[PDB]
Amino acid sequence: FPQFSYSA
Amino acid sequence: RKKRPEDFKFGKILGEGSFSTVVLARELATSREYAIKILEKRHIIKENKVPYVTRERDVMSRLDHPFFVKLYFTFQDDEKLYFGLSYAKNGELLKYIRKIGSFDETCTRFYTAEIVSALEYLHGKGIIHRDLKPENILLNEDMHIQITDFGTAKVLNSFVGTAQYVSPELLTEKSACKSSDLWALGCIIYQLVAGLPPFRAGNEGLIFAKIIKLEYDFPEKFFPKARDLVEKLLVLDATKRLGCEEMEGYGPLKAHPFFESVTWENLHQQTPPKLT
Ligand SMILES: Nc1ncnc2c1ncn2[C@@H]1O[C@H](COP(=O)(O)OP(=O)(O)OP(=O)(O)O)[C@@H](O)[C@H]1O
Repeated sequence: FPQFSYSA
Repeated sequence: RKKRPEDFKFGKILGEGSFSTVVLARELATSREYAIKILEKRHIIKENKVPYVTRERDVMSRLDHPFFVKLYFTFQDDEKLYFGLSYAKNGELLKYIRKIGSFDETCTRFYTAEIVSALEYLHGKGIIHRDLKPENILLNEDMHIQITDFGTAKVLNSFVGTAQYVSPELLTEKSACKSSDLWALGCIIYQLVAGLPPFRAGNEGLIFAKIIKLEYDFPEKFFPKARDLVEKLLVLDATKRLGCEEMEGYGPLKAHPFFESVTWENLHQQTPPKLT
């Protein structure tokens, strides 16, 4: 899921 | 720095959806509590929801207002997508409608005002909710609302909704718009004071008939200013609902007489009226 990761 | 499952201690299961698990979790470094919504990657790919999931991530990441569930973070591993959500300790509003039957005028005014404030923010950011209903209005520990469920939201169709709260323009044009949330708000207000939503029938189809016809009744005990306001929301022409863009938006809706005693600036800081 490529650039899913996120904060915040 | 991107979070990881091992950064957390998972506790009780808060709930389950069709393709999800939501568990209460404590971040070990901070002791903060989160409701973490966990998604099986496999299931999401077997139903072509990879955009759909990203849209929900994107939409919620633009919501920094005290009446919406905050997205604090997302992360993944081999099998799961993880969504860090603010924790709404007291559950769905629907539960309190069922528990106490219907709201007195003070509790109605208060929770309606918060939803109005919520929708003013959401529509101010050009987002339609499209599935607003008491199931999707959570309550945090202080009994303030926390609107959630953004998978079906629209950023400025498709065929989404729940039968009892769907607006006529959906079943006639397949084109929702900001004003379609005001219809649902009309149904929610009616449900608060009456105890039941206004368009009721045996099955989805007959409910749909009543909406296009505007076939519904007010019970005798309905608060007069609440009924007046509902009548200005349950309007077939979506350019004529109070609060919509064609009527200059939320100013005129917030100024309706039902909200006369409301202070819009610190609603979220006021202690909500007790629900009895
Ligand atoms: N932030 C939260 N705080 C407390 N409870 C929550 C939170 N988010 C979800 N829940 C609970 O978890 C349950 C499932 O939520 P989820 O969004 O995963 O599925 P759903 O929206 O109920 O159904 P579906 O996934 O089919 O749309 C719901 O009953 C909801 O009340």
